[PDB]
Amino acid sequence: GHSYEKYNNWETIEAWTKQVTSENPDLISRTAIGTTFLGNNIYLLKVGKPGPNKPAIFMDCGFHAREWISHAFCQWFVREAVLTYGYESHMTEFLNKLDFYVLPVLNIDGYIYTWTKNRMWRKTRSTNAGTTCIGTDPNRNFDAGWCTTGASTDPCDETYCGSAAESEKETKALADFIRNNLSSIKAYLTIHSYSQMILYPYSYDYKLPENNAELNNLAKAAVKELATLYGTKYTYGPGATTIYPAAGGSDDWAYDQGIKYSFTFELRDKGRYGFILPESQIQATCEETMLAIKYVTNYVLGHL
Ligand SMILES: Nc1ncc(C[C@H](C[SeH])C(=O)O)cc1Cl
Ligand SMILES: C[As](C)(=O)[O-]
Ligand SMILES: [Zn+2]
Ligand SMILES: [Zn+2]
Ligand SMILES: [Zn+2]
Ligand SMILES: [Zn+2]
Ligand SMILES: [Zn+2]
Ligand SMILES: [Zn+2]
Repeated sequence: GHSYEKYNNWETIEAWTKQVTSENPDLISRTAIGTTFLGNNIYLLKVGKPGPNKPAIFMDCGFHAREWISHAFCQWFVREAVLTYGYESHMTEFLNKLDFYVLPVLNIDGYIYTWTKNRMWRKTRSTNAGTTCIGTDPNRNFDAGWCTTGASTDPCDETYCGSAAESEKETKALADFIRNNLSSIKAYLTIHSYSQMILYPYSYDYKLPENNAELNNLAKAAVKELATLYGTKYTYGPGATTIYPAAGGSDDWAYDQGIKYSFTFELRDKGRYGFILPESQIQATCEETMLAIKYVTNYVLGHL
């Protein structure tokens, strides 16, 4: 049984991607952008009413297997789109004028593993030459100062950068999709947990994006909007100085392709539950996070 207020296993999420598409054909289509190491289809939902030459926002969840609130959020975003389209002026305007690509779970193999074997798994489940240690950090696997800081060369480490940038099937598939849709994708949003932050480039070096001032102000206003609901306190800024320097992240990579609005969201909490955020917090976390995402979306829409 699928529920938006619980964590759902991969079989349930996959079935939900079919059913939500099936039930909302005027707003949702579903493709597979490739397959995982283990051969699972990486589903992608395109959310929006058809129209000509529509710009797009790309959002993924579930890079990191254990960050279950991420996967729940992408699902929540789709829930909102389908529930409030027609009733709420903003979301209606967004879906009429933009398309949202929502990739509910990037690292499916890892996610399955968190359900069957090890709740605290992070990485992919691919093999590494010369060791039995499994997996690559997908957010250290992009071609963005690849493997240079805040990433490990050791395949047994949690931030393992992999054998080469885009060595993972999942990261290759994501990058290929973005590269193939670059002239329409105006913003890239990647959802993680935890520590309550809105981060923007760069993380791979202590350097700042050309539109730093604009990103800073947007991130600040998004954090302010998020707090209006439950008072939840986020920090924000360039990744390297706001969370830690880390190379090979998808947001930095996306920004270096020319996607000017590129953010990583690190959802609740600040460590009390960490990755094991209880189900009772799914609704409040997603709701407040909707406010930030809708704020960013509205900004993007108003500054094309
Ligand atoms: N470019 C980036 N932008 C954000 C992050 C933070 C996440 C939080 Se889980 C991570 O460590 O991958 C990491 C990188 Cl490498
Ligand atoms: C606090 As963390 C390991 O999710 O960046
Ligand atoms: Zn209004
Ligand atoms: Zn993460
Ligand atoms: Zn995190
Ligand atoms: Zn970054
Ligand atoms: Zn709501
Ligand atoms: Zn303005």
